Amino acid sequence: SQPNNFPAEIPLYKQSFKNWAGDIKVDDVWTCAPRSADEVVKVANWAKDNGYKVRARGMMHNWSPLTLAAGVSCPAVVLLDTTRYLTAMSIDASGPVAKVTAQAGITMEALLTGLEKAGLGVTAAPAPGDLTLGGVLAINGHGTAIPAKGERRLAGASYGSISNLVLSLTAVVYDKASGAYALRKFARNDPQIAPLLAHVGRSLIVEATLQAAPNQRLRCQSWFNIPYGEMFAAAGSGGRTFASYLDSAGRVEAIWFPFTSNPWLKVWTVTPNKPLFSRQTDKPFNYPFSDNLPDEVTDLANKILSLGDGKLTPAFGKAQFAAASAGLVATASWDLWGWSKNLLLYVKPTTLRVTANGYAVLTRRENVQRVLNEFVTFYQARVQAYQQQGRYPMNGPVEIRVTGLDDPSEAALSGGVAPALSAIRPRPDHPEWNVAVWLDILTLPGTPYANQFYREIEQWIEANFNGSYAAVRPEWSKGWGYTDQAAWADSAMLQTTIPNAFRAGQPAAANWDAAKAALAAYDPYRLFSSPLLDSLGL
Ligand SMILES: *Cc1cc2c(cc1C)nc1c(=O)[nH]c(=O)nc-1n2C[C@H](O)[C@H](O)[C@H](O)COP(=O)(O)OP(=O)(O)OC[C@H]1O[C@@H](n2cnc3c(N)ncnc32)[C@H](O)[C@@H]1O
Ligand SMILES: OC[C@H]1O[C@@](CO)(O[C@H]2O[C@H](CO)[C@@H](O)[C@H](O)[C@H]2O)[C@@H](O)[C@@H]1O
Repeated sequence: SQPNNFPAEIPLYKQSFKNWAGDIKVDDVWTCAPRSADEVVKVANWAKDNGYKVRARGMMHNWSPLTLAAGVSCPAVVLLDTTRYLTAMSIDASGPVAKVTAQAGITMEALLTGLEKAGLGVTAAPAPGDLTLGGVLAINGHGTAIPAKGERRLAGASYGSISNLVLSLTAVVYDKASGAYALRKFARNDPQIAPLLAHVGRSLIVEATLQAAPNQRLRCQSWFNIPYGEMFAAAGSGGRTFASYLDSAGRVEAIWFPFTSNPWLKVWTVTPNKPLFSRQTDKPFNYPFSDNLPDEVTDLANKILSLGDGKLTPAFGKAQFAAASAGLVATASWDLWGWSKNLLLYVKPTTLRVTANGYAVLTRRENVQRVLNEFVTFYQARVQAYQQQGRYPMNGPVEIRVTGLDDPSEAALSGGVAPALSAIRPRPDHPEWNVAVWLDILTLPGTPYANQFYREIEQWIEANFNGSYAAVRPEWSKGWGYTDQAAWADSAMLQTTIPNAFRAGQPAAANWDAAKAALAAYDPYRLFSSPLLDSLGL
């Protein structure tokens, strides 16, 4: 069924949709590539009269079904490929803090490269460069960074998600006076912007202005000689704990392969001059042996998933650790140095395709080690319980990152508001919770028992990280709300637990219900949604 009366000057065509993990694949989805923000608004106003949803089509990296659902032949949805034309950017350095305005289809690699050429950069960002700015803002995309002990924040920088850098944005919003959708610009100190800073797919952003700080030189050191029992030891310290590196450098990520002893630890340190033996790099993606999988790894993945040989999982984790550790040694990449974007961007899409769950655990900075040690202790014991039964649900690594919260005091204006729906929006009732520990576990899509295992982990995370100790919000882009059959399917999590995570500690005027109401007012025809967003009641 071809859509009727579609704007004549905007070419409409069928194009398949396939997310990065490969588990959402829809054929022949009606797609167009708007040349301008005005063309986006034309498509929205046609869609409301014709019963089609409207979603931005970025790089299709998201795991959760926020664009459209899997298994739906040729949906009543029109996708707007923002990557072709909505990519322009400009920089205004006429104030005490530089500002970059960019159309929402630009990639993070292009954005950060444009900033570098102007002497500017950001504290943290997602590891891939092949993501649109609009996709990253929609789900509070983030990297890893908190301040090292003694570090002062640079004006125009933040330790939160990319959503926290927004100073202004232009969204497609219903204008009640004219009865039509139109472009509307919002300032970061306008409370009405709050649901749009990270709208989870409930809006369409055509352009945003972000703060940018003077660019930093970073060193990025990798270590594979620290046993997980030491790295993730109980608070009570001693040794090379993950928290000791947060204090010395502030920017830390651990990737811990299954059934292996030593995680791949990456530590980024702000380092003005290149250390004597560090290798300078002037490009991003410096771990080619991680981006280009060796045959040993791809062969084991295929045996495990396609041939059902799950007992090869421990060997598979060892192969993955070998690829990372011996690969870093072969490419002389364990101690790198250069402008920030070259070290912040480090994952290409040719890496191992995996699904992942994800959670942000808000807590006091001093509690990070406890959080990590608690999660690692529970995970190891569950993995063992499953291995006892001959099951290997998790065949990818555990990944740990830590960031600040989306605290508007870090935005370079007075009265900035927190994103209403960011997973790391602050908790007014707990001013002492000032970090978020991000926890994820990766596994090949479709691995037997994965959902059942992810459900056990999710139930324990919600039970454990509670009270005045910590709180939990799901990482929107990843898996959550698990039943034994699927992710994003548990009724209690969708109807009660997640919405409550956005009411706890918040004023009624700025909580889950207020955000939902504002997004509905901005989109009365409900153009901007997918079955998951409907099931969440957002
Ligand atoms: C695949 C992947 C993703 C990823 C990652 C590593 C890989 C291999 N590492 C990440 C990380 O280090 N930190 C982080 O926070 N996220 C990481 N991700 C996830 C990624 O950031 C998100 O999935 C992001 O949304 C992907 O961007 P992309 O451009 O690919 O977006 P999409 O999948 O097509 O769309 C996702 C949702 O965003 C909406 N969207 C996209 N553009 C807009 C605009 N302009 N306006 C409003 N909404 C927009 C889509 O409609 C959809 O709802
Ligand atoms: O971050 C410094 C780095 O940026 C460059 C451009 O790539 O210079 C930019 O920033 C300088 C310092 O503010 C400015 O002098 C210059 O005008 C601006 O382009 C590099 O030359 C510099 O090493």
